[PDB]
Amino acid sequence: FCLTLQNPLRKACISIVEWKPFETIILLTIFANCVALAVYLPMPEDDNNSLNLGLEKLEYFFLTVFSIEAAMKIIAYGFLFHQDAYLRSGWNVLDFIIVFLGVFTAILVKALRAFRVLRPLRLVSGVPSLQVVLNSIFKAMLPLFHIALLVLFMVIIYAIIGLELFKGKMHKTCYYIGTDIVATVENEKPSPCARTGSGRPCTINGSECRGGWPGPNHGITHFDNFGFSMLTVYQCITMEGWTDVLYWVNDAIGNEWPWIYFVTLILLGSFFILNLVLGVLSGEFTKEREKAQQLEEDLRGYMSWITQCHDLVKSRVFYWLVILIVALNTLSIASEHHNQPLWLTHLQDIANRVLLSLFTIEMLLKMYGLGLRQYFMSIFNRFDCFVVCSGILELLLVESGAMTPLGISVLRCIRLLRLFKITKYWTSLSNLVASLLNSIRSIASLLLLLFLFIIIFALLGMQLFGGRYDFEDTEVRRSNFDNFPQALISVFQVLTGEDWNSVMYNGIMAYGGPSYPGVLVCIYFIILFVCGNYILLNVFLAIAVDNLAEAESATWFTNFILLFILLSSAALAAEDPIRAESVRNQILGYFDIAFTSVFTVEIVLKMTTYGAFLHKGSFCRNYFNILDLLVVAVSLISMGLESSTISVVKILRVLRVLRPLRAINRAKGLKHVVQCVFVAIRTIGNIVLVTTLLQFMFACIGVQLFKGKFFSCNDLSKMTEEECRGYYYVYKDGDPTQMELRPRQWIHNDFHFDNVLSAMMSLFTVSTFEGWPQLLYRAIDSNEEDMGPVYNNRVEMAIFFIIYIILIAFFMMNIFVGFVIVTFQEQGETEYPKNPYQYQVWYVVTSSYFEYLMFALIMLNTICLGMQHYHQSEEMNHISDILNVAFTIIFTLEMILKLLAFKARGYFGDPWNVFDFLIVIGSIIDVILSEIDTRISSAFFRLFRVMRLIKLLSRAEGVRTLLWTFIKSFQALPYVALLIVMLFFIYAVIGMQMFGKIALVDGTNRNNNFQTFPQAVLLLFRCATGEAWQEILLACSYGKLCDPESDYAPGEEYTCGTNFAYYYFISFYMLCAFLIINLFVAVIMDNFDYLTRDWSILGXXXXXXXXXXXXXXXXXXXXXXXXXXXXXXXXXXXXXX
Amino acid sequence: ALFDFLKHRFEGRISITRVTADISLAKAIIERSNTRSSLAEVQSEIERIFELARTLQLVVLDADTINHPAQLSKTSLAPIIVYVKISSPKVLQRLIKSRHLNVQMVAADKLAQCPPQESFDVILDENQLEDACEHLADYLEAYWKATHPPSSN
Ligand SMILES: [Ca+2]
Repeated sequence: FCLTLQNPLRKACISIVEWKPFETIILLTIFANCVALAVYLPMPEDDNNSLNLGLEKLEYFFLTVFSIEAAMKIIAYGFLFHQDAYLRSGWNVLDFIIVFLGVFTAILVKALRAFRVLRPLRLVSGVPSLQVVLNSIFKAMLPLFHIALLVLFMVIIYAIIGLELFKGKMHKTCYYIGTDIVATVENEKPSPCARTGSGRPCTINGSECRGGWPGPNHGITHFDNFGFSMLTVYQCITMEGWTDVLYWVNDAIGNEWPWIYFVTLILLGSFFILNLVLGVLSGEFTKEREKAQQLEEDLRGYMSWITQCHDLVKSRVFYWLVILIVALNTLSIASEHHNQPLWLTHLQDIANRVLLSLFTIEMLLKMYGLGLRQYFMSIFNRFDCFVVCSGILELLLVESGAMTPLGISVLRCIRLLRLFKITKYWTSLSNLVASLLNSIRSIASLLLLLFLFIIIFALLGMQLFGGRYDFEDTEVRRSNFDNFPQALISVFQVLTGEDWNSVMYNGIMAYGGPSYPGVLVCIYFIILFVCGNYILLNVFLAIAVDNLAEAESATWFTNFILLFILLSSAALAAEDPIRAESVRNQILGYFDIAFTSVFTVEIVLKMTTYGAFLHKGSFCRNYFNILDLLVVAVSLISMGLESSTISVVKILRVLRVLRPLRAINRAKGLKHVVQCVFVAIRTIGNIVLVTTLLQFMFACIGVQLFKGKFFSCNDLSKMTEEECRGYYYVYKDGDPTQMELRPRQWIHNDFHFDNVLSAMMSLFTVSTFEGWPQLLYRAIDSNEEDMGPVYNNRVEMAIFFIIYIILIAFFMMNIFVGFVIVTFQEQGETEYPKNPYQYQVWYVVTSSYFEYLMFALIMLNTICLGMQHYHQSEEMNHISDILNVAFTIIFTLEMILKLLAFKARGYFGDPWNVFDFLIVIGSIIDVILSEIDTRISSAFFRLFRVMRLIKLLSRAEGVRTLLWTFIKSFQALPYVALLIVMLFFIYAVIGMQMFGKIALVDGTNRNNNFQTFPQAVLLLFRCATGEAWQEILLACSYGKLCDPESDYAPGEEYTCGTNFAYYYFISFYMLCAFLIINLFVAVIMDNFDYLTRDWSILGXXXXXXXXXXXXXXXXXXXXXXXXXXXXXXXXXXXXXX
Repeated sequence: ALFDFLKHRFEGRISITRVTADISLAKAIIERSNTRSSLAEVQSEIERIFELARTLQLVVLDADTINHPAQLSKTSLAPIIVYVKISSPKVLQRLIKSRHLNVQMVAADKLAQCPPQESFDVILDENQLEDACEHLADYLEAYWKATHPPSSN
C-alpha cells in the first residue's frame, strides 16, 4: 500500500539500501549493543556507576543510527512494510527506543532501562532461518492448547479447592501462638506451620518467641487471596519444594488427608505433563508418518588399495598375525592406565602415594604407543599422517612422552584425557555414536536460540532483580544477579527447575515484600521456565526427529493332582487368604501377634509353587529351564528361600508376598510392555555405557582438580582445615547482641571428591538435578588444599558443573526418546416425547437458550468464589452466604425444570445430569448446614459447591473428549501400577525396620518421620519426585539414637542406631526410574498409540464430527423413504460442512 | 597383490601359474584360431592344467585375456572365478587417473552387470587388503576342507 511516497533522492538512497554493506553494519552494531549492555549490567546497585557511565551516550549513538535506518524505512514500503513480522518487531523496538530517550531528555524511570533490554531480539531479526525456526516453534504451541487450559483448569480447580480447605487453613497459616523451647504441639489446637531453619523460633516476641508464619517469611504461598493460592499451586505443580507446603499445612491440623490433595495434584500434574510429552511426540509422529557416502568410501579405500632396512618395516606395514595378538596384549596396557587414572589420582589430601612408581609404567605405555605410531609412520610415511586420527593418537603418545613440565598440573591431568584412547575399541558402537553426534549439527541452531533466550532473559534479569539486588540480612543469598556471570549461572539454575523457589523468594522479597506492584515481579519466573522448560521441551522434538531418522535408517497321580483345576481353585482361595494375611502383615505391629498361621499359609503356597517347579522339571525342563525365565524363576524361588538367616542377611517373611506374584504372569497385557522393555534395554545399552564412562571421565577430572578442596571450615574465617579448632560464634539474624557459641569446624562437605567412588557418588547427585547448586557454590569457594573462601573466588570453576550438566541434557534426553521409537515400532507391531403443558416447557428448555444463561450463572458463581479474601472482618461473608443461596436455588430450580421432562429419563439418560442431581443434593444439604450453624465437615460439603465448576467442563466439547480418550486409556496400564505400588510395598516394608528407629529430630525426620508404614510410603514417595532425597540419604548413613523412646539397644546411644545403607536409596531411585519408564511406555501404548492418531484425525478428518452427525440423526426415526425425505434437509445441510 | 597374499599364505599348497594361451578358446573342416594363440597350444595348456590338478594342490590362474567370467563358461576347466568388485565407476575413474580409461569403464560397467549368484563364487568388494584377504583366504580354506576328506588318508 505504501504512503506519501516520493521520487528524487529517495529512490537513490533506497537503491543504496538495496545493496549489501548496510546489513553487516547494522548487525555488527547490534553486536555492539549486546556487548555494551552485557557490560552495562556490571554493575548496578542503584547509583554509583563506573565505566558504563560513558556508554550512556553510546546507546543514543545506536539510537540515532537505527533511527537513520528508520529514515531509510521511510523509503521502504510504509503500510506495505508493516506486513513483515521481523520488520514489525523492528519498528516496534524503534518506537521503544524513540519513546525511551525521548522521555529521557525530559528527565534532565528505570522502566525505560528495562525497555533497553528489548534490543537483542534484533539479532534474530537480521538472521535468516531463525525466522524459520521460530515459525516452527509457533506451530508447536497449537496442538497443546487444550491441555494447557486443563493445567490452568486444575490450576483453577485446585485453587478454588485450595480456596476452601486451604483457605480454611488460610485461617491457620496466617497466625500462631507459642512459647519456650520450640516444642509447641503440632496439629492439636493452638498449632502452626513453622519456618524451615536449622532451629526455628521466630522472635516476635509473642511470649517466648512466636511460632508460625509462612505468607512472607516463607514468602508468598499463603492461600488467603486467590492469587497467592494460584502461586503456591504453580510451585506445587513444579514438583519443587511443594512437600514443604505439605509439612507446613500438616504441622497445623492436620494429618487427615492433605495428602489426598497433594497426591492427586502431583499425580495429575504428572499425568498431563506426560501428556504434554505425548503431544510433542505426536507432532514427531505427525511429521514422520509421511517423512518415512559409499562412493567416497570406495574412493578412499581403493586409493589405499593402489597405494599398497626400512623395507622390512614396509613388510611390517601388513605383517603379521602377531599384530592381532598384540591387540589382546594392548588390552593390558590401557588396563594399567585404567587403574592408574585412579591410582595416580587416589587417594587425596596427599594420602597414600599410590603412584610410587606408576610414572615409569606411564612412560612405558607411552613408549609402546610411540613404538606403534613410529612403526605406523614406517608403514606408509606421510600417508599414515594423512589420517587425522593417527597423528592425533601419535601426538597424544608424544604428549605422554613429554615431561613433568610445567606449573600447570592440569597438563598432568590431561593424562586422564589420554585414557580416552582406550575407548578406541567397542566395534560398531562408535558408528552409532557418530549417528548420535550427527544430530547435534541439526539441533545446534535451536540450541543457539536457547542460548539467545538465555542471554536476553539473563540481561533483563540482571537489570531487574539484580537491578536492585540488595537485600540486607543475612546470607547466603546465593546467586542474585550481582554480576553478569552470576545471572548466567542463576538463569541456568531456575532453568533446571532446581530450587528456583528460593531465588523467587529473594525476588519478591527484593521489592519490599508482597503488595501490588512487587508481586507482579513473580510473573517473570512464570514467563520464564514455563516457557523456558517449554523451549527445552521443544528441544525434544528436534532429537525426536533426528533419532527417528536413525530409526528410519505312581507319579502320574501326583501329576493329576498338581495339574488339577480344583487344586488351582484351592490355590485361589489360598491366594485370597495369603493375600489377606500379607495385607494383615503390612502393618509393622502384626508380627507382635499370632502371624504364624499366615506363615503356614505362605509355606503352603511356596510348597505348591515349588511342587509346580517339580512338575515342570520332569517334562523336558532343566536345560530348557536354564533357558526359560519361568522354570528358572521357580527354581530360584526354591533356592533363594532356602538361604539361611545366619551368614549374609535374609528375611523369609518378606518373601511371602512373592508367591502370588506369579499369577501376574497370567495377565498378558503386562507381557507386551515388558517384552518392549527387555527389547529396550538391549536397544540402548551402549549409551548407558557411554554415560557411565562419562561418570569416569568427569570423575578423573574432578579428583585431580578438587581433591584437596571442600574440607570446609566454619565459616571462611579459619581457612586452613587444621588451623580449625575450638569454639566459634554464631550471631542469630544479624544483630551483634545475640551470640551463640559453637564447637564448630571442620566440615567434610558431605561429598568429597577424595575418591573416584565418591565421585560416582556426588556426580550422581548432580545427575539427579537435585541439590547441586549448593555443591556448585561451595565448589566455587575452592582454593588450593585446606581452604575455602570466598564470595566469588575462582569463578572459572563454575564452568565445569554446567558443562557436565549439558551432556546430561543430551544422552538422558536421548534415552527417553529411544524407548519411544521402539514403541512406535511396537505400535506398528500393535498395528499388525412431550405432551400437554409439559410439551410446552420441554420446548422452552430444550431450545437451550438457557444453556448460555446457565453457563453465565456458573461463571458468575465462579467469580463469587473468587470472593474469598480472608483479611478482616465480616460483612461480605453474609453476602457470600446470600450468593451461595442464590446459585443453589437457581440450580436446584433448573434441575426441577429438567425434572419436568423425561423424568424417567431426565433423572438419568445422559449421565452428567445425574451428577448435577448430586450437586443439587450436596448443595442443599450444605445450605441447611449453614442454617444449623446458628460443623467441620461442612467444609468438605462446600467442596461440593466448588465442584460445580466441573459443569463448565461439561460444556467444554472437543476438550472433555480428550479426557475421554484419557479414560479409555486409563484402564489397561493400571496393572503396572500394582507393581508401582509393589515396588514401594516391598521396599517400604523392607526399609520399615531397617531404616526404622532413626529418631525424630529436625534433619532432612520429624514431621517427615520414617516411623509408621504410611509415612514411609511418603518418604519413599518424595524420592519418586526428586525432592531433596540426598539429604535424607545423608541422614541415614549413621543417623541418630533409636526412636529415642524405643528399645534402643542398651547403654549404647550416641546416634549409633543407624548405619550405612546407601544401596537402598540409590537402587531405589533407579528402580523407580525404570518403573516410571514403564509408566511412560504404558501410558503411551494405551493412549497416544491411538490418541496421537486421534489428534491426526481430529486435526484433519471428521471421525469426531461424525458422532455429531449421528446426534443429528437422533432427530429422526428408522426409515423409510419418508425418513430420508424429512432428513434430506439436515443431510443437504450437513454435507456442506 | 592378491596373488602375493594367496602365495605367502597358502605356501606349500597353492600352485599359481601363468597361462599365455587363451583358455577361453578351448571347447568337416578342422577348427583353427585366427588369433596368434593357437588352439593346439591351448590344448597343451589344458593338459598342463589336468596334470597340475592331479596333485590335488590348490591352483589359481593368472590368465591375461579373461576380463569376463562368461568366456570360461565353455571351458571344461570349471574355473573358480573371483570378483574384485568396484560398484562405483567414478571411483575407478579416479583410481586409473590417480597414477585407456574409457574401455576400462565399459568393461568394469560390464562386470558390474553380471549375476553375482552364479557367475561369481566370491566378491572381493572390500577396500582394504586385510579384510578382503581374510575373506578370500577363508573361502579357499573352505574349498580346501571340501576337497580333502579325512577318509582319503
Ligand atoms: Ca527437583
